[PDB]
Amino acid sequence: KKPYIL
Amino acid sequence: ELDQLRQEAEQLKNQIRDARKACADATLSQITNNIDPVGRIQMRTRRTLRGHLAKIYAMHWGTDSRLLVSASQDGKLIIWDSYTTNKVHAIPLRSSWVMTCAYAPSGNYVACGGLDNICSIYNLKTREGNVRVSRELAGHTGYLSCCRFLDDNQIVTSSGDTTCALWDIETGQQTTTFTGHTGDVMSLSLAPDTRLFVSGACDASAKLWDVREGMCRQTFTGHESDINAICFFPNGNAFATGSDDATCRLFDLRADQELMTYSHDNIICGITSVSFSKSGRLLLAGYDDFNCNVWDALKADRAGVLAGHDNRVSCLGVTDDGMAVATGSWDSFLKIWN
Amino acid sequence: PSSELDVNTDIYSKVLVTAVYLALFVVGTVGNTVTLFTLARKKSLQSLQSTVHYHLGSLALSDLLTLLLAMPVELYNFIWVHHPWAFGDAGCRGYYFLRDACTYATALNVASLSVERYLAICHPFKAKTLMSRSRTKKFISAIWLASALLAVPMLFTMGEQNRSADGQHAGGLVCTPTIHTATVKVVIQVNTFMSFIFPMVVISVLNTIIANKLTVMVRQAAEQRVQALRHGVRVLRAVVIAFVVCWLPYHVRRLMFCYISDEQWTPFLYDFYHYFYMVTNALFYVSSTINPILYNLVSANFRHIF
Amino acid sequence: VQLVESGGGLVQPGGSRKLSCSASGFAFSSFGMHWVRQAPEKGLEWVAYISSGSGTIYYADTVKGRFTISRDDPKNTLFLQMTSLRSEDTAMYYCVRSIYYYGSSPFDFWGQGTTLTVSSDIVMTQATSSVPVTPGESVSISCRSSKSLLHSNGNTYLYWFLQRPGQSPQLLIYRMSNLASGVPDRFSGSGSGTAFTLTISRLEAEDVGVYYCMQHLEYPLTFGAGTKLEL
Amino acid sequence: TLSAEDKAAVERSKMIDRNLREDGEKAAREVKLLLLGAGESGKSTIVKQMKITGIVETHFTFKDLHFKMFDVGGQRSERKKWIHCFEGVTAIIFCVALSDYDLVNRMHESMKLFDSICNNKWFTDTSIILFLNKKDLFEEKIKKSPLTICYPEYAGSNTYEEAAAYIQCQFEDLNKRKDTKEIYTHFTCATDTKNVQFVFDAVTDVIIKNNLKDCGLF
Amino acid sequence: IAQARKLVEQLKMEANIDRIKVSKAAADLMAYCEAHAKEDPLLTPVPASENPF
Repeated sequence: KKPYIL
Repeated sequence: ELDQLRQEAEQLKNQIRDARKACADATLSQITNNIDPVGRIQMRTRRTLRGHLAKIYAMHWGTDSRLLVSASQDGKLIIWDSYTTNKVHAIPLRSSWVMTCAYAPSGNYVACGGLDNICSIYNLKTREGNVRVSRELAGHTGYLSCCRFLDDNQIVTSSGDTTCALWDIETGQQTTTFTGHTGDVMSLSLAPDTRLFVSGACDASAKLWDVREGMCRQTFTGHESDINAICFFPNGNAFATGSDDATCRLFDLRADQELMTYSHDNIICGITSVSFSKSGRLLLAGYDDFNCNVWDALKADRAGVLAGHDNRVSCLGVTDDGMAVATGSWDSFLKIWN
Repeated sequence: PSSELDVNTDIYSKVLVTAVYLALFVVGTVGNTVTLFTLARKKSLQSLQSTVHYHLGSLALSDLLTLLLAMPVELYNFIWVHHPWAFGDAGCRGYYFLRDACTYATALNVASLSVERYLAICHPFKAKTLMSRSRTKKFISAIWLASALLAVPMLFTMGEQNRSADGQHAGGLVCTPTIHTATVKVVIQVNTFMSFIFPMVVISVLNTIIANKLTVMVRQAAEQRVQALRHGVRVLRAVVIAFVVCWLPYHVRRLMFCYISDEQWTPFLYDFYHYFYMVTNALFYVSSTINPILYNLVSANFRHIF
Repeated sequence: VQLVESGGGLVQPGGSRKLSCSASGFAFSSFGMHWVRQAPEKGLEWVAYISSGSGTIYYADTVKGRFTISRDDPKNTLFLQMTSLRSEDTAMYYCVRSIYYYGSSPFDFWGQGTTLTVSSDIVMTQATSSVPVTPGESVSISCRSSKSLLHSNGNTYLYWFLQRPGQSPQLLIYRMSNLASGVPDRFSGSGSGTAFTLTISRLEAEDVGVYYCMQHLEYPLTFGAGTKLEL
Repeated sequence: TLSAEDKAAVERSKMIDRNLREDGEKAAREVKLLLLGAGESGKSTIVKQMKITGIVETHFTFKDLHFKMFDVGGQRSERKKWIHCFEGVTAIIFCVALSDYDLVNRMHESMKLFDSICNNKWFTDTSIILFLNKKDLFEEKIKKSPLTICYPEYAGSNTYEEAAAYIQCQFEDLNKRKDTKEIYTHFTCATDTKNVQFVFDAVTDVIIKNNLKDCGLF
Repeated sequence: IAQARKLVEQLKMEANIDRIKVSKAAADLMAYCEAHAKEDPLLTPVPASENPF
């Protein structure tokens, strides 16, 4: 469930 | 014998004050209070001549009321065009220390002098395309408080060895030396008809000299300490005087005594320059409270405040047209008010 | 629907970081506008002080830009609303461009200011002869141009993309790096390098040399005030320590996003990443707010005009 | 002061040539220069310009692209690089020095010139091309502009020049009213926008030549045709 | 919209602005020094050691940097009316002869001069490089003549080093401010480069402390 | 000595000056200001079209 916010 | 002469001088002095006390029937406040006041004077900085890089000490207009010369401690004096804020010239001086400057009424010449004891003269209307020093005027052994042009060939100065002088520029020799002050002189103000002038000094004694003859005529006292600024009233029959006492005092030439006092409780600082308006109704005094105040010259009310600068207002001057009022200061900014 | 992109954070944590962010907003904006106002009203500086006045003004400008640009968008679109991204593709590209150009501006302002102090203190004559206002305006223009150029790779990488469970949904639009990960790694490590590692080296080495020179002057000033020299030795180390403590965890976070592959990501690391994102951006805005205090106000000449 | 040109001679058409004006006796770097040409039996015509510090260059449309003007301030030298010479480029080329501030007299000093032989403007109207003159009588010379020369800042930009037979032209009246330095006050100029009048009173010997009017409100600088005095 | 001549006037104004800003940078990267002191007090000695009629400038360079020294003591008028020309002078170089303690109250006159300049409203920030000249003749004159005649309320040894220390402590006590500036005292030699070296060492310390104050550290 | 004689001669020459009444000089200054009050641009502010600034 990798996060998407960078 | 000489102490008898001291007593004789004191007798003459008491005679003089007795006579000018006999001539005082009513002061200015009894006559000029029926006149309605001038109202509030509000003026904005219509231009700003940001060119100098040090404290400026002097400024003189042109008789066309568009060019003004302005000298400063950075070695330059710069002939602005007051309408377009353009530098029409910038003259590299030989010594940076510059107390005064002047613009000839022809428009052909300028002058400047400071701690170098020399009121150098520059030829603006050359054929070679550049300004150049016309005459170095020496022999004056003190700092120059003021220089003024009478014609293109006659210039009076105001020194640090308590004397004034009159030069002929073509010869280079001083014609008529004006001796008689005790402390060194600080300002100078030619009359409109240039037959006479008024100079001020550290004696708190403004003297009414005479250009042609060469001796003092009248001596005016009434300030506590040193006076730094004298400007004639436009009629030529009076003059105001700015001092280190926060007091402007306009004296009369016919009546030979002090006429009015300009002071306020909230100001205690010194005065560096005065000049009148064109009609004479309002005189502009340049303080080192960082702002110029506007005094109604007949009813002695402070009519307006000119709060542009951020250091000591070291010079101010009013156009001969009477349109603009330029004020220079130690923050290197000529503001032009209207 | 598109409910996989929902980030379950503590609502009390969101309220608390809203409080910290609004406090940093008012403090940083007031401090930096008063610093720019102070160096704008005070212009009685003709000598070699004026160049350092320009660099301090540039640092206050970049910090006000970081804060006013990034802060209010980051609140609504990263703290509260995680999805959908409201602002579209060019919105994402321009937001990350402005954010990173302002970040490079801050790091290069701080580094350039330290080079200027090293010249002004350790080679005082050689910096006297090199001093001219023209070279300083050229120099500040150079560092803002380099800060604009180094944020250009964040334009094309940071596109809008729909990552919902459906192929299309109105709420599944996010704001994410969209190019392949093996070049996202290069972009983020050159970001971390030219925004942390090179300004860290020049900050630490130059402030160590200056504090060394000043402690030498304290020893030969008591061996031959001394309160203000020790005060300046304190402020140099405060600069280095504040820069480390405030801009290390942010680049640790971006390298954590950079390196850890999805075989290693957990839901625990998902939640940990979002709370750590909150914390690291708190320290980032703390840098933007405590630059003007310890660059200006602790000097005892700035205090009265402040 | 002394402006001396060099670079004459016959040149085949289509070729190139460089002109050199050596200046002497004044501060060269403050003055904006000019080249004005004169076809061998026709009037004067403006070529090019540099400002001071080489900051601003204009050209006339007939020579724009083919000529390149340049100056060498440490050696006081004015250059004109000419290439692709045509039939109309056969003329007498003068070098004019001009200075611009509040109240200066531009076009004050004109060089001797050199002869080179190759095998929406504002149009100025001379009223008359030749007039008989009695010595000791007042002479009135008129000029007319296609556009009003009264700018909004009060100044109308009409100049007046006088060319002796076999000499450089010299400035008489700049900015429609102001006598040049070293010019006797017989001469007098007046008028209004677009209608102008040079007035001589009591014409004398060695004051007989060709008179020109020049506008200076916009570039290019178009002169007049040239009214001539004769006895 | 400007005319064809107003544009060239504005180009003249901008090229004059360019020459002004260049000459202002050329002047601002330069160190200015004021000389003060009564006559026959080694001012000529110090100026002669540097290079080897109202205001007198001696212009010399050192470490690829120019130094301007304003020997202002030539012209005599009121100092209250032109000393404000000299704020922004980097360092005042005040000069006292030691041997003028008994001549006629020259030391008390120099102390009054030092007080009036050191506590001045313009020189609030400007530090002072104080010199004490002709120390060997001072040794002779105190081995022959006593020391109560210069300063009345003192009783101590008639030795050189102690009396010179008492003169130094009496001079450096006149500054009502010490948090703002700092007096650099030296006893000159017969003729040696330690004189000019102490001047540039003092100037270096002044420039470093001004730079520290302007960079926000100090 | 002779400087004191010079001061006595100067004060003597300044003594015999025909002075006028102060109400006369005050009304003269008042009348000058009222004769030239209309053409004074700072007293009553000029319209902005007439102002060169």
